[PDB]
Amino acid sequence: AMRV
Amino acid sequence: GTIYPRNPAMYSEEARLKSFQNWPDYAHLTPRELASAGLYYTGIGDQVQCFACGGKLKNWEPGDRAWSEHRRHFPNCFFVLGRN
Ligand SMILES: [Zn+2]
Repeated sequence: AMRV
Repeated sequence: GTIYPRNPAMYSEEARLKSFQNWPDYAHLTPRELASAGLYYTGIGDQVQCFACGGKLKNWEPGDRAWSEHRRHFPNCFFVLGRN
């Protein structure tokens, strides 16, 4: 997942 | 005391669970796993937020685990540092  | 959750409302695992009512069908991680890792749904795409640190995560990947994505992006979270 990644940071927004 | 000395720490404070970014979202006191989502302090309850049950309340975090219910936020996933409209979790989209392409999102492979379960509301159970996400809520258990301190995460609730923001209502936008597959974007979730930690009640404790306020960190936000999206674009989940096959094989991602909520805890390990939580920990690796926000290692100094009190919820992360308080689990076992
Ligand atoms: Zn956190």
